[PDB]
Amino acid sequence: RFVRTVLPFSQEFQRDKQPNAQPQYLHGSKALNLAYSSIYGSYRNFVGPPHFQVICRLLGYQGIAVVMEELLKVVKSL
Amino acid sequence: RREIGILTTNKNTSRTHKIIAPANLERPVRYIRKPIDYTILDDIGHGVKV
Repeated sequence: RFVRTVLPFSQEFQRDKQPNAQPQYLHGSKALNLAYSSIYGSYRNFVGPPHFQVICRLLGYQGIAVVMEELLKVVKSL
Repeated sequence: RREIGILTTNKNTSRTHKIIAPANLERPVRYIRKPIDYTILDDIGHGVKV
């Protein structure tokens, strides 16, 4: 598993937090939104096999290829 | 598949048996008494005869 570094090395950058839409456009209701955000709260404190599993599906062969190719370029540059 | 194919190579992994006995098992040799013979090295190097 991967975890976040210590405070002085934590490179923060401002995120444009999205305006909240109506519950029907998310999980369905306020109760369900709260329930599901709690469910997925567990996954925010690390990066591991479940995250990698999801990344794999959502990117497919083409997404993985381009990410690998680009990571190689980051490494070449560094 | 073509795009990911660029980043691939063959994995050289194969399957075999835990133990493979030799094609021919070593033949058991019977013990035969023979006297001390001092001539068995005469043909090795510059030998000398009795």
